Amino acid sequence: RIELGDVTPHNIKQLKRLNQVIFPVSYNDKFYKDVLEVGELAKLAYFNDIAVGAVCCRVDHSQNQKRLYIMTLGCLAPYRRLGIGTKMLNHVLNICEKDGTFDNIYLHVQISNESAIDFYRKFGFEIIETKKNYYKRIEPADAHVLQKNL
Amino acid sequence: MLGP
Ligand SMILES: CC(C)(COP(=O)(O)OP(=O)(O)OC[C@H]1O[C@@H](n2cnc3c(N)ncnc32)[C@H](O)[C@@H]1OP(=O)(O)O)[C@@H](O)C(=O)NCCC(=O)NCCS
Repeated sequence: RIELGDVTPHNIKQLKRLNQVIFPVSYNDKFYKDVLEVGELAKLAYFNDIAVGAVCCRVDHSQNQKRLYIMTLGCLAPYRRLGIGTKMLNHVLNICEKDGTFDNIYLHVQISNESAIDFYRKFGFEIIETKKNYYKRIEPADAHVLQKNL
Repeated sequence: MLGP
């Protein structure tokens, strides 16, 4: 019942709508312009042909490493615990497995996001750091950095 | 969740 699809100018508004509802932090027009330029690093998740989730990633060059950073990976609350998040994460893991040049995958979550910690830790991710005041106008502002070594 |  869950299918992933490409992010295009035809459905980019549906992606902005999902991110607005799922994530307390707002993203600028440049974030969404860049999402159309990353290819397989951005997908929509459909539950019975309804768009209910999305994943947006970018390549990062930090720590003298080639890393895949997950900017947003989310699902609408009533559709949670159905495997949508797993479908999106396995897609990113598969891309990295086939690419073979990424050293690690990493992301940021609020320290209060127990469901996100639980989800990522099931895939081999570890909390490698806790960054104080990472988020600016929301509480908690502190964020864990979750990373999976490849 | 990226913090922009
Ligand atoms: C984290 C998130 C994406 C998970 O999506 P999801 O579709 O519910 O995840 P899945 O259904 O694939 O869950 C897979 C496994 O992760 C773990 N998990 C996910 N949510 C959990 C929860 N709320 N409590 C305990 N474990 C959880 C479980 O092991 C689960 O397997 P199970 O359902 O067989 O027990 C979702 O909670 C969400 O959209 N959160 C809001 C945005 C966000 O915080 N994103 C994370 C930062 S990128």
